[PDB]
Amino acid sequence: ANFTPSRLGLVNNTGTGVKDLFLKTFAGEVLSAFRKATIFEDLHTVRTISSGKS
Amino acid sequence: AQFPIVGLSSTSYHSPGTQLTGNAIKHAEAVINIDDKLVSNVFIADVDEAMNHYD
Amino acid sequence: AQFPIVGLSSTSYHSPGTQLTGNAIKHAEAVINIDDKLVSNVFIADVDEAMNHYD
Repeated sequence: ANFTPSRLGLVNNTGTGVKDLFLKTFAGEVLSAFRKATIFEDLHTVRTISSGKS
Repeated sequence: AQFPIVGLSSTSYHSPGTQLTGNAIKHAEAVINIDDKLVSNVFIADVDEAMNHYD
Repeated sequence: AQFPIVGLSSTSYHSPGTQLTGNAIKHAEAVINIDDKLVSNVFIADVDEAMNHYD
């Protein structure tokens, strides 16, 4: 032994919880989500008109 | 470390005459804690090292 | 002859405030003795070789 560290995290040096006064960090990457497969964009013809209802 | 998680979307048909309020998007997180320190150790005497015939 | 053998290892999590001691590693050996002498002998007479019709 011959050593009594304060653990730098205990409050009032009573009980457990040596990690009560610590905070988490930001790793630096956002995960987000995947992108589905869109196959029907092609396989059919796309036209365009300037005016009219149909 | 903390890893934020995102990813939402939604579309609808808008009827003219009303005000668009938007959509609700919320996030989540992942955290990874750091454990204690692993140790591997061994003590070898001196008389044994002197007597022995190989390293 | 003697062929020594070795190899042991361990790992642990350390409790703060204490002193590391070590993990005991012990060895062994395999010895190989030497047999006696092996022989294979023969004797040939002279008259037999003189009367024979082949070598």
